Amino acid sequence: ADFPILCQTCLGENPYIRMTKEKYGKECKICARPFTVFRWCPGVRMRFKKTEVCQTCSKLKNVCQTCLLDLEYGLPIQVRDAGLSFKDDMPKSDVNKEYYTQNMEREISNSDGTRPVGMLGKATSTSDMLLKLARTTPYYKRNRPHICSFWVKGECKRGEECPYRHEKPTDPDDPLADQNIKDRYYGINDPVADKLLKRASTMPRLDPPEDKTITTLYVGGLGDTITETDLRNHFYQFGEIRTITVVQRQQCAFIQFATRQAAEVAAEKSFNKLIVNGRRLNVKWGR
Amino acid sequence: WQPPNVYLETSMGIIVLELYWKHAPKTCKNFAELARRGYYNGTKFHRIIKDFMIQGGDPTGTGRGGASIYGKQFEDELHPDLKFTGAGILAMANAGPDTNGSQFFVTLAPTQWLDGKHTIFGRVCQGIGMVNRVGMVETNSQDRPVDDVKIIKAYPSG
Amino acid sequence: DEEELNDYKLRKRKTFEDNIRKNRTVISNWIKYAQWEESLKEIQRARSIYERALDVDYRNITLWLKYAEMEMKNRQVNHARNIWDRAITTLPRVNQFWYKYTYMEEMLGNVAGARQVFERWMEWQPEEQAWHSYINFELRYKEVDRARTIYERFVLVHPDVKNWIKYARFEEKHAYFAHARKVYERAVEFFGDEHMDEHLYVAFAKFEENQKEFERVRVIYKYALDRISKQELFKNYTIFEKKFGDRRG
Amino acid sequence: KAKRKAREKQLEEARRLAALQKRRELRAAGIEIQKKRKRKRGVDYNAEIPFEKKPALGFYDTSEENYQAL
Amino acid sequence: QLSKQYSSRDLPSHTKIKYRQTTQDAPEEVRNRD
Amino acid sequence: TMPKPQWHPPWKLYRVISGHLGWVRCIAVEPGNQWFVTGSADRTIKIWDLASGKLKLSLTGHISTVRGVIVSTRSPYLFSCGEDKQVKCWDLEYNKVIRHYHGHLSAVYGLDLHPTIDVLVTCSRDSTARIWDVRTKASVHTLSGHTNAVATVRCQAAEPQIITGSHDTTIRLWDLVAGKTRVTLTNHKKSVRAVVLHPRHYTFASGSPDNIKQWKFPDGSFIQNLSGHNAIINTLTVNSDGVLVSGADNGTMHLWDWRTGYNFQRVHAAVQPGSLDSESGIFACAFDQSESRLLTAEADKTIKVYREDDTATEETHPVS
Amino acid sequence: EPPPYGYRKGWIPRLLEDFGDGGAFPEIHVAQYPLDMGRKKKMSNALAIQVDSEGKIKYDAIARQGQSKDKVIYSKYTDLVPKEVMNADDPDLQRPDEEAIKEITEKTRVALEKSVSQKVAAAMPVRAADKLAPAQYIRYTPSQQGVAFNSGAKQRVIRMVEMQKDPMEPPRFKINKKIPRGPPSPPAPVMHSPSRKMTVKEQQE
Amino acid sequence: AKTVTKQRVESHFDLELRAAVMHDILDMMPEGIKQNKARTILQHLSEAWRCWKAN
Repeated sequence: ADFPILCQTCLGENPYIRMTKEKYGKECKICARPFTVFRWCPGVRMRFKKTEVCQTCSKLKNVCQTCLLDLEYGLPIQVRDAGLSFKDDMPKSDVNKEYYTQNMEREISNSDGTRPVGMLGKATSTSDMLLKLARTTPYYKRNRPHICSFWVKGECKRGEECPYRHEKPTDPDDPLADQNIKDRYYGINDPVADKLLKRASTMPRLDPPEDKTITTLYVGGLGDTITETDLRNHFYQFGEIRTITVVQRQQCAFIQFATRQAAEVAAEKSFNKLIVNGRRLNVKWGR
Repeated sequence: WQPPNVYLETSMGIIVLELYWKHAPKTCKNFAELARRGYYNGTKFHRIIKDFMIQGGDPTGTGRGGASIYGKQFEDELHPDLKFTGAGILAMANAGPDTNGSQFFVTLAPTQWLDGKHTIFGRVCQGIGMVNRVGMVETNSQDRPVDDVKIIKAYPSG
Repeated sequence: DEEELNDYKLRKRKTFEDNIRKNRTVISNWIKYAQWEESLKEIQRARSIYERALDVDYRNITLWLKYAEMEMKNRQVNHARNIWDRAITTLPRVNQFWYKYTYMEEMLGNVAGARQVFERWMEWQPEEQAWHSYINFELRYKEVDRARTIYERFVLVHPDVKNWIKYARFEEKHAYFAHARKVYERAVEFFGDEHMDEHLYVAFAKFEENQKEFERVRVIYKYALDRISKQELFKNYTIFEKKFGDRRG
Repeated sequence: KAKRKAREKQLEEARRLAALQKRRELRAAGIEIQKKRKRKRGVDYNAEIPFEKKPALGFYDTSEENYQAL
Repeated sequence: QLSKQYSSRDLPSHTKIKYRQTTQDAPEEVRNRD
Repeated sequence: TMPKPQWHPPWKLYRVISGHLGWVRCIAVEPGNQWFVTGSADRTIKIWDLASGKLKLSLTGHISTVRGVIVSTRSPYLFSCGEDKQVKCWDLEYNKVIRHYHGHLSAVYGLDLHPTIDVLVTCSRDSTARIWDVRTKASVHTLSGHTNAVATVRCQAAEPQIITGSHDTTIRLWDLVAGKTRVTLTNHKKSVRAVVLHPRHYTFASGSPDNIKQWKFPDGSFIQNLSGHNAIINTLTVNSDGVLVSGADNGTMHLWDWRTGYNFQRVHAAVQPGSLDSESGIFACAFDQSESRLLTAEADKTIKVYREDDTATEETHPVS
Repeated sequence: EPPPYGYRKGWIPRLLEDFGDGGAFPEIHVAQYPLDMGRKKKMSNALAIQVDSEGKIKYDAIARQGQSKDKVIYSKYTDLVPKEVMNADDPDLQRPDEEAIKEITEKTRVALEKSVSQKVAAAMPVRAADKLAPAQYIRYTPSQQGVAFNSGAKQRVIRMVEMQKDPMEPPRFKINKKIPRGPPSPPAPVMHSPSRKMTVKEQQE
Repeated sequence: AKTVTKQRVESHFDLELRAAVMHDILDMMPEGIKQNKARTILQHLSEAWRCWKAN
């Protein structure tokens, strides 16, 4: 390798990062074979991390060789794949998996080291679903240590040097507790991923009306910095518009459309996020 | 002097573009006199954005070449109602306005964004299935495609 | 169908796998594995199967064949065409590949494609019967311009007098007699002095007998006999019989 | 040699039979006990296409193509 | 994946190549000869 | 057709050496032209004086048929190669084996030397070739990719440096340093057992029961066929003067012109007294370094030596 | 057909027919779809149907499928056809001159010997180990750019150190794993002469 | 890749004799197009040897 592949969270904060290398250090639980191991000092009194997957095992799905989440968005791989509608055929059984890994490394040897191989580019339409489920700031709780089992029973007699966060241990009844690393990599029943599914299912999106002839769309929360041509340029080449009523006595709008699916495109993509000159409009189908 | 449909019979197949001088007389004269000049022979498609745009027409083929009939560049001939709303929008693009040179772009789909930044000048009245074929092809990381595609014959309509 | 069936599948699969593990040469096991799969209708399985078998032996006409037969019986017609072109790319001098490609293309109707694949094919100048089926294909259509283009190309890649003859045959039947005259001229002036001989000329005299031009029949007959190598002896008796014919009729 | 192996060609099947008839009645009785697992290439068949090659595509429309079932 | 096993026969031995000298028959004299 | 071929004189049998006890399978000539060396299927390697044909010495190390021998231009070394899967390096100043290259998995069908560097190429029946470092007996590269016995291998200094013809009926030209196949020529229909390189013409020929073919370096482009010799072809060997000897396996050996492809002579020798007629067959041919004598190693345990005929002229032997 | 230039106002052509021989009306405020234009279509697996620089159907792509521009793949008849040469004095019939030859000798010797000596030191196995080389200083430009991560810097400069290998440490991993051999190469094309079927007589002979 | 020692000398001679046969004619002087009965020409070869040995 040249260096690891991991997100900013796993990657660190200080401008000068310190990581030690060992060639052929241990076994990628994916490629199953020896890899290089680079070990990075995450943060002040924060657990030193290490590279935990073959670089090819990484370029396969385009995820973090330490943080394990995708490198573009940073959600569970099950999620990110489905958010691209992506459907990978990676084999599972022992002999099948070894044959797959061998030919995979052969096929990746013909690469230039810039981007993951295969459908990872022909699924690069990062949907606003993924964009919105994407975390914003570095959830740097990751580099805090374990539960110092001594310090959970009382025993951690080393003073403050408990090797692990001497807090209350999580009740493993939580589905967010035991996610086998191999399953999390295979996209195999990640309960955290199902939580992201429930969250991105309950997260607000624009609603559909009943009758097809309701082609009037009310956009609530306009303000008096908007123009009718600006409401147009928001919803104009996204189809054809038939008319628009910019209600200044109520600070809203209403686009009567010329294509129903065009209306759907503009409005559903616009739900609360059509931010032209900074005003939170609400795209709905009018009365 | 407005060559109605200018033929660029490219290597993979023909193209012919009708430019509306009433909408874009200046770059229309540019493209007419330029195709008649034939200095385009050997232009490799300088950008391929699959299903969005096909762009070429540079004697350099890197993205930093190209000169016009007027010097290096001229201003835009901007339109009120002409848009890049669909494939075959033939508009010479700018890296900054009033700097339109030799490189030419040909759309592949609705591109209503570069409207107001590109004077949409006409359409490919020939070769549009071929344009879809071209916009399909595999390009490297730098939009100069892995296929070295150039025009066979550049000339006006009579 | 939960697990009795499923374990019957598991068994038969493990068997076929072990048989091809032992040999992985001779192909009957590869086929029978694959056709068992196709009968259970998992064409993704069967597809990978034929790719692997094709890897171990890419020179097997029966392998290519029944691969594409699966694809056609299941009308992934695009997939099938990819198969056929790959075949005719790697094993061109096999003919039945070209054939089945066309036939399937025909009942598909894309006769433009059929024409161009025949152009491909003829780039190899394959074979007389190949040309002839090309022409029967073209005359399943009106396309007599095509047909004479192909007789043009065929008789002129293959210097045969009887090829000349079949060209004029088609001219006579589809009723282009002036073209028949041109082709008799061309033929005899190409074949000519040395190794040109009786039978193109007897055909010429017969066509002009159809034209009932007896004096020029006489002159062409004896003039060709005399100008070119003459005769040999049994053929000369044939010349005597044909002479009685041409004189009487 | 030959004919012996013909004899166990059936009496083997009785074994999966007596395994089937017991176990289908066994596990349906209210006990889902498994014999046990260590099978290193056994499941390569019922689970995945064992060693897979994807059919290479050429010049045609293969995606929307798909097939009906049994 | 380079193993650490080893062999009695792969021990270093005969580590210089005897080059064909001037008098024996060097490629030079072969360049000349009739 | 073609220009008219040069007239070459004929060749006439003039010596027949008999001392081996099984098929004679390979033959080679010293650099300095004092002695040639034969390796036979009675497992011995004999060393004969080239003037008189007297046997100077016989070395016995192998366990089975010696299937190829060669002698180093740069070092006092003979390299032998056998069906016991072993490749040996005889040092000719003690007459002793000093080095042995282990690692093939079936008979080694042939072997060649690089003229500039000290490396070795060997081809075997496990359908691979190998590149050994002469001096540390280590396999630097395993040229794999054929799918049957790799009948023959030749190496040159120009590029590509390694040409192997096999029994799956294809030829491959290999990049040495990369160690992998550049070009794959599938023009022959039957197994390819002999290939040869012109000394001064960046060209090479490849023989099979179908017909010899001529090709052009470095991308292996067809040049011409050569036909007439319809028999299993065991050897091709090309002179400096455009003579091309093709010796076959049913005994017959034809002589051609390298350039125009015109077979001007056909020799059919007679088997040594007590042989069957189905024990006529030629396994090795070699031009001497004066390129005046032509030695052949035969399936009836003989070495037949042919010389150039000095009293013939274009009017004695018209050219067709 | 398409209304004239300056007289094209008022109508919006929605069926590709009103394009006549083709054309988009940029001043007409619609997405113009003359001859299949405008629509992003289903992502289907047919790879790029290329055409030669003379207008033909280059199946050299189907041959060289998934292969680099290094591979020579003879599948044209113009390779089957016998060239003619009559000059023992052409450029075609001339080898590289010994300057290139000595260059390629030196390059070959070098790369050869390095790979040799690594495989030879493999037969050392008691590595009289050399110590750990000087420390690595590498400048990393993340592709992730953003004010919040790396606490706001666009580069990180990183120290790599080589961790000691313990001498008395046995091998670590089970090397001897067997699997079948990987799928070969893109098969070559069989450039054979026309093959003849034998008479049944011959067959019985 | 084990050597040929003293106990595999006869076995090895026959591996290679009958390999050589199978290369030699039954696949390079055929024209028995079907499936060249090499498995039976090898049976002749072994009976020719038994008959030589028994005179």
